[PDB]
Amino acid sequence: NIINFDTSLPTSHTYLGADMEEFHGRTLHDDDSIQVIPVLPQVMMILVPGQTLPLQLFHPQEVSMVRNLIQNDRTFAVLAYSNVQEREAEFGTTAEIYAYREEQDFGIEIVKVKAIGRQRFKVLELRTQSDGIQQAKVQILPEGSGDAETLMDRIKKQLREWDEDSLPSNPIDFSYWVAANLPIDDSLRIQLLKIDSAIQRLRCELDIMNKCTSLCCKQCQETEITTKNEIFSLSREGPMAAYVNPHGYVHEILTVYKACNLNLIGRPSTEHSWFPGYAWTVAQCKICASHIGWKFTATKKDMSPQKFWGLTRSALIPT
Ligand SMILES: O=C1C[C@]2(CCN(S(=O)(=O)NC3CCN(CCNC(=O)c4cccc(-c5cn6cc(C(=O)NC7CCC7)ccc6n5)c4)CC3)C2)C(=O)N1
Ligand SMILES: [Zn+2]
Repeated sequence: NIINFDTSLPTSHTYLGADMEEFHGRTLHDDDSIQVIPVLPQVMMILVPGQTLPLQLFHPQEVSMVRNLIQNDRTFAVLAYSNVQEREAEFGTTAEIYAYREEQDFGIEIVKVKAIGRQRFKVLELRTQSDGIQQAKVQILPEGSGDAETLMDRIKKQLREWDEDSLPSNPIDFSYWVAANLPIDDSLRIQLLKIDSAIQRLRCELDIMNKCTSLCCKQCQETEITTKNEIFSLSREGPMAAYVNPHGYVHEILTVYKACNLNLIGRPSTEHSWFPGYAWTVAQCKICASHIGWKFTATKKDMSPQKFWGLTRSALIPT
């Protein structure tokens, strides 16, 4: 309930690298325009405009694609797969690289990037080259706003009950902040993205956060892991942010203060820690033993909070 922590520290993704080449030029595709944007193969998430996405690529094809993209408009396509295994996606969001680093070592050539969601699109064609790089023929969607600040002042009211402003004031920007930080599942995330007007998004987004109770283990159905009132915001991105592990896997985690039915595996560690100053420990379900997230404990008595949890969306479902 008290915070001694640079909340703007997790957004920097210091674990990735000390200093990376920043990029300031901004590409924004005109409304209803048809573009050919390449797709990163391993990324399997629902990206929201403004959501930051970190990446660590080791395959020579991914390195060759992003090395090429850096010299151009630095924009790749993140599809919102309707079925993950079937590669079936009809919508998606563009991602613009704003940070980049070329590290060798480990015998391989690596590229670490930090992208951010820009604009949604409707997929027209999804064609794969002979090498393997997937290219997407997409149609940029238009961004409608509207006059309904009462809806924003109602979202902000229930948001502050679960955690104690500094939120976006733009009705459009705030509509996507809510879409990226609410503990909703993928199917609901797509419904928010398919919505065109911010008024519909904000009016809809009000409808779910009243029907959202608690989060339970996916493999277990009825194992209450945390409630909608334990949400803690330790980052400027909010209570929901994406972080990449040493292997390159992106985890969309949620920061909560109290969690139940969780077993910690081993002793705390500070290696590659996503929250500088804290140590991590693998948290597992008590019954089914499926990985739920990580327990973060402070390494100093001067900082606060002393403990919190970061659980991934892929292991939890609302109930
Ligand atoms: O603050 C933060 C938070 C964290 C801290 C670190 N994480 S974590 O995501 O890395 N680890 C978590 C914990 C492990 N997983 C749950 C349990 N295991 C499983 O279910 C499971 C099932 C089947 C296969 C495997 C598996 C593990 N293997 C490791 C290697 C490898 O090369 N090992 C060497 C290099 C290190 C020695 C190779 C093959 C491989 N197969 C595992 C979930 C991921 C995030 C961070 O990075 N920063
Ligand atoms: Zn379980």
